[PDB]
Amino acid sequence: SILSQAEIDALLN
Amino acid sequence: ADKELKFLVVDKFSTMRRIVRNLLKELGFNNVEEAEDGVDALNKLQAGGYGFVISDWNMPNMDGLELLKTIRADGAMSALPVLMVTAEAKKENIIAAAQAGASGWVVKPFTAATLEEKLNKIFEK
Repeated sequence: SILSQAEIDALLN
Repeated sequence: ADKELKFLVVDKFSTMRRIVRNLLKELGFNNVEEAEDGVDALNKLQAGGYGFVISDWNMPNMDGLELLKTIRADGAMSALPVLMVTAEAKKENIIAAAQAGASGWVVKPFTAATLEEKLNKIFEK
């Protein structure tokens, strides 16, 4: 499942 | 952050390293070194002096995850910031990296604004 920058942002940034 | 902060840019592609180096320069950071893979990276890091690491995920010899885990277990560099910059974006990997201690993650292709913001973010955190 591909996460968007925004989504990734929610857990790593 | 300390304008003299030493960065290590890890990516198999010199072009990508160039992009990162240029943006760092944009932010006022010129003390930058480069590495082609996790092994070379680790080699330089262990030699001493680094304050920040920017690395790709999938790499020959030693990948970003191993690099990250090795850094996090080191007696001296355990807290060294590690920013992943890669085409990889699968939930599983984001998780594993998160679990393993990654400081941030930027998906390629990224805008200059994106990288710069994430950078600033980590300095914060």
